[PDB]
Amino acid sequence: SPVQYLRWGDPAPIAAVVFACLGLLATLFVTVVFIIYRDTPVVKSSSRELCYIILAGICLGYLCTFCLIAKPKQIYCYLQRIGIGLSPAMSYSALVTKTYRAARILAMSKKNIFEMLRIDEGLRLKIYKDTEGYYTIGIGHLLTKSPSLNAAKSELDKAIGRNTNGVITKDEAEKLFNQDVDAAVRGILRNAKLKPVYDSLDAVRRAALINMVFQMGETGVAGFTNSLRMLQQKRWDEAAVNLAKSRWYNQTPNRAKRVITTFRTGTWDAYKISACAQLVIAFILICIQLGIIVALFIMEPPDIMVYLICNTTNLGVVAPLGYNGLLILACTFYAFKTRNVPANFNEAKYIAFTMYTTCIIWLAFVPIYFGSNYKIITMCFSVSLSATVALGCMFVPKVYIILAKPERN
Ligand SMILES: COC(=O)N1CC[C@@H]2[C@H]1CCC[C@@]2(O)C#Cc1cccc(C)c1
Ligand SMILES: CCCCCCCC/C=C\CCCCCCCC(=O)O
Repeated sequence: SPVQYLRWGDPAPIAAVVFACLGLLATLFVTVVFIIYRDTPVVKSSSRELCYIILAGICLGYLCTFCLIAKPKQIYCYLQRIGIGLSPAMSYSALVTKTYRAARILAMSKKNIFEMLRIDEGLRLKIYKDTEGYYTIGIGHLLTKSPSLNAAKSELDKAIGRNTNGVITKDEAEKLFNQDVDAAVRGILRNAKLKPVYDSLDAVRRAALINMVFQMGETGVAGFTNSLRMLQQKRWDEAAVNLAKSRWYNQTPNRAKRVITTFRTGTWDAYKISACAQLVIAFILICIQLGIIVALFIMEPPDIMVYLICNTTNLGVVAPLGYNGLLILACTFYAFKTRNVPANFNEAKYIAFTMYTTCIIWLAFVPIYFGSNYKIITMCFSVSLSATVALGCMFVPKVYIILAKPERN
């Protein structure tokens, strides 16, 4: 009885239970909310099936302490290992597919703007110089500022990752372009006249704005004061008419006509320019962790050594800890890639933050747990902590909006 130890002077098992109980209630609350309001845009805009898997993984995470703190039976030693291993696996391996999808979608987004400026501005598959004599390649991508032709080739190989000999491909030129796009966005966000307009526009209309920036510069686009205001107020037809009078339109009519049209419709008409799969992939990554656990049940049969001490060795912990580490490492990679993506009510910002802490939690777990003389309690807190973080950062801000701010919804 957890009360006995609490009264004998040890509040560790009673605390882990309360922690686990409060966690289960919290997870139960969140899921029910997502069920009732499943049709609300804040729940509809994300993969609902994946969230259910993440919420299920966290629930088992809290249930883990009930196997770590239990009456000494044989199967509880089984439930411990199958729980501490699979519960993070259910959460992170479903979260990686979510982030990976968000990474491909973003990459495909940068693909369109690349094809846009390839048509509007052009491209060179070998090294050249700009109007100021500096070595350049691709779509106006500066390589270096030294007169050395050798210097440019060195910088190119480091950027591409191979011996290019001053020659690249379309795909490699897009890579260099992605950098210049991000740099352009950085400048726009730091420009007081361009920032409000950029924030109001959709994905397509933002590319048309960056198009203008790459032609005239920031200090040039800011000259379209009246037109920029029209775009911000979503008055497309008035913006197009106003832009068609500019010196910019009369100087480069062929290109300007396409950019203006993109502001109009918010489509790529001027330019020639899966859910079920995610569940299967998530299922596969979970079964891999299960195969590891089942194998270790065979290699090293679990046996009983309030506290339930089992005979689980290092290898019985290290292997599923390492696999979970990869799931975490992969998630962070894609989450950091999509950290600024505003889809789903700035969802990804919260996702990235969770993966930052989880890496610290995982990294801290290794020296702490393996140097500890109180392993069971340190395993209870560790699992309940990283489960709480994933619940507090990813789900709570969505529950808040859904219950406290239904108008925002
Ligand atoms: C075999 O041991 C492990 O693989 N680990 C030991 C501790 C545990 C895990 C790896 C990452 C950190 C951890 O503390 C956790 C977790 C967790 C559980 C359920 C839901 C969520 C979102 C996270
Ligand atoms: C942020 C997480 C990224 C790191 C993932 C790296 C994966 C490495 C795999 C396994 C490392 C497990 C460490 C176990 C060392 C054994 C210590 C001991 O025996 O006491």
